[PDB]
Amino acid sequence: SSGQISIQPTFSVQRNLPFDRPTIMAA
Repeated sequence: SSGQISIQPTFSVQRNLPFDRPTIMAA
């Protein structure tokens, strides 16, 4: 992996916020 897994939001807009459900809760 070594990559991102979630997105830090920088603006105020209608946006589904991405996170990789697996790898995260996989611990």
